[PDB]
Amino acid sequence: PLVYTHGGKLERKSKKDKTASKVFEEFGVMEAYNCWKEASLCIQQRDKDSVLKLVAALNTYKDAVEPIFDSRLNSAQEVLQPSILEEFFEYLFSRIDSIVGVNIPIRHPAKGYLSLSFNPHNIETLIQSPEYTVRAKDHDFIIGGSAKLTIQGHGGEGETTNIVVPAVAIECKRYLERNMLDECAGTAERLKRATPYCLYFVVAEYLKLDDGAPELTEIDEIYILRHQRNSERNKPGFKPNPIDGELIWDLYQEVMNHLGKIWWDPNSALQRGKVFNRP
Amino acid sequence: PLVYTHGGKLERKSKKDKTASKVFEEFGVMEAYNCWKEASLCIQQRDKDSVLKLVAALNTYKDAVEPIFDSRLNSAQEVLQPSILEEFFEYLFSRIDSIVGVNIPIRHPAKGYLSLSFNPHNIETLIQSPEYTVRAKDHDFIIGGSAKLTIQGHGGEGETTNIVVPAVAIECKRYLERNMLDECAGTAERLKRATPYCLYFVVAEYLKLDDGAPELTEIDEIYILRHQRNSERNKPGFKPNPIDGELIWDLYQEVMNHLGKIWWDPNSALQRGKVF
Repeated sequence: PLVYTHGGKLERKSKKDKTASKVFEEFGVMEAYNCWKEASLCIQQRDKDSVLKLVAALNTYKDAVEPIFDSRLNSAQEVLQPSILEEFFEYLFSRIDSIVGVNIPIRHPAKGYLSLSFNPHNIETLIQSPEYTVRAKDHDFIIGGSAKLTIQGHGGEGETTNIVVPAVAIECKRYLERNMLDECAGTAERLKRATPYCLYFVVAEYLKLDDGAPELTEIDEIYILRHQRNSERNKPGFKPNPIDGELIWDLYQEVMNHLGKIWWDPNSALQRGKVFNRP
Repeated sequence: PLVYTHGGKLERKSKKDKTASKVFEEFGVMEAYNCWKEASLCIQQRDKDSVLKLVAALNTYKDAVEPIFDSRLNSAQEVLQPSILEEFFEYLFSRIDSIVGVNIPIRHPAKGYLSLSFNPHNIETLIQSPEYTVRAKDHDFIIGGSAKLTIQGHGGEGETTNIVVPAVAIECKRYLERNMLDECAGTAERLKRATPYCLYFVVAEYLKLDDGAPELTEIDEIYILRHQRNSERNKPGFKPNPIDGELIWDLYQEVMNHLGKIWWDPNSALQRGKVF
């Protein structure tokens, strides 16, 4: 198995909560899930209809399962539903190796690198082997690479830390309220300092944002997948929109573009006379 | 109305340095300059060919005087040479009032607002009349507005400061090296915090190649006008490329769009959503 973020939380949640285990048994969550997974992995191409099909299965599984997580559970809006989308992105980008050339080690939730700072214990350790911190940051989904960072002082053979250098990072939220969109603006800033070529998206199903006023962030795209407000979800009669396959198709197109580009290329700068060729 | 930055630095430099004054007359800098100016003001339209024409005059004037500035002048890349493009932008945007609807006060070099912090002398002045500082930053060229900022205490008239709130800010550099592109990243960050809707450009003639991946954190566009490297200028065979009128045409098009757009809209920014 590649990653399967959702599937694993299913098995972990049922391995720690026996209540939940029976709920998953009784309402056939596990069959629903396996079905979703099977449906998704067999989609081999990535033309628009291919992608639309994945979204189709996504909608189905969410329709089949989310109501159980809402009414039959207790704590399922923390790391049980936010993972359906995480795993979805795993499927969406399962077949990119063959298409972008190389074998990308990271296409799951991951801590994306931000900073390296030095916190030596004392003058001796400073000289001999300075203690350091790498600050990273949880993202719901990262396409990127794994690196080893080592610091050696006079003595040691160096403390090593494993780090993740992201090329795309995606936040995945059921609904996007202002509190969260501030976090995301905030880490976009940091993220762009650390990894200037990391594309950064926030993706939500609903937008729970009070009309307020517009925000210049360093986020490359926000996506509200169901085109709806959150005011609508807990009122008279249900009726949620499907997750819009169009948006996912777009998001896919932009990421693949990104992984296609040489990101510095001064030669093409000089050639054109612009560093930021936006057509 | 119409500011003339280069002309004035010519005028300043010569009242100051009398050696340079003689150099200016001997090599006919003054005639060259006003010719450049004359040529430029009489182009009134702003279609693509119009703009190309201005660039033509630009290239000529640069060709006519830059050599003098290099050879015959002590120190000239400080402001003398950079001011040419500054003034050029003055000509390029001289007819925007009639095109954008409003009478824009500022289209010259200017200090663009950045921050307000409070540094009161003591507890009394804190209450009574707090002392403050406005931090602004020199830009090569700004389209924007003037504003007056007043702070009033408990009892008093309030200290006023004049400030400039830019809509477009353009840096103008002959050549762009890593060291400078960091400065520009650095002030872009500040600038975007202070004035989120201010477009921010760097415009250069030559750009250094091998130097290292730079920080272009929040610069809206860089322009290398001559498409060349900055290491070909002091080699056996000169051969500098003309400033590319295509690029200037672009830059013009981007700025005019910017000034045409509604920027901030407090209560009609829901549809925006997830397009663009």
